Amino acid sequence: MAALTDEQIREAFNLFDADGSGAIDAEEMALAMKGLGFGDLPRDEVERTVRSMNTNANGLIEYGEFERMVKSRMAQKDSPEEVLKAFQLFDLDKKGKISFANLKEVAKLLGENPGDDVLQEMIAEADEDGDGEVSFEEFKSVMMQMRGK
Repeated sequence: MAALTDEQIREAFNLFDADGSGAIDAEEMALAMKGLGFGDLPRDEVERTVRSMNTNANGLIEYGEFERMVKSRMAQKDSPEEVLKAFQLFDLDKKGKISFANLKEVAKLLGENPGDDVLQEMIAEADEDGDGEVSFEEFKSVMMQMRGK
């Protein structure tokens, strides 16, 4: 019915819009994040997010493209338990050795159209585990570490 992600994006857009302005700039986004003291991302994440959402650098951000983008990147990510069970079923064991190609095919087969940046970045991170290998164990571990810390 409803996923946590939905509530997250909903509250976010609600706060940003709360300003009562026709549009929200980067300065406002940073100020809000700081005030809440939660969800503090790096500068690179801010510039990247703005670039993706705002295709045309005109010093303004659209609400439609903003929510649309956020939902796109969020669509790729899923709950911790959901992903856990999914992997367990896909593989009873934990070899952590799977060709990136196979993973891509499976993703596209699911009907998901994530951002290219998420694909290259994902493989890059998982690749750190070894040399040309994709270990889901690494990703999962990272997610858990973040949730806790």
